[PDB]
Amino acid sequence: SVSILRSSVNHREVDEAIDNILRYTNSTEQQFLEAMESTGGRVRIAIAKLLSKQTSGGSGGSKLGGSGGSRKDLSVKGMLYDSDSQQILNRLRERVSGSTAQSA
Repeated sequence: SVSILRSSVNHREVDEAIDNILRYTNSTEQQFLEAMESTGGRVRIAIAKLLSKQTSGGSGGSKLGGSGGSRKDLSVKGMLYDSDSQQILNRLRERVSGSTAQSA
């Protein structure tokens, strides 16, 4: 005997994560698609710009500083993995452009 076939559903989990980004940023998927298009598909920069689109303002920036040290850059060796930004952008653009429908 052998195991049965089992297809994945991870585009719904990415769609749920997109929906939770709309909920977190108090926005629409159209506004999040426009924020992603404006920021080059970086979800962190897109949600940052989509939050900070209107603010209280001020007279200038705050004071910053710290002690000297090394580069803290760590070892060069490692392994590659997917960035997820492109998967979120694909599911967001299909949800906005064509409702994630089977034909358009």
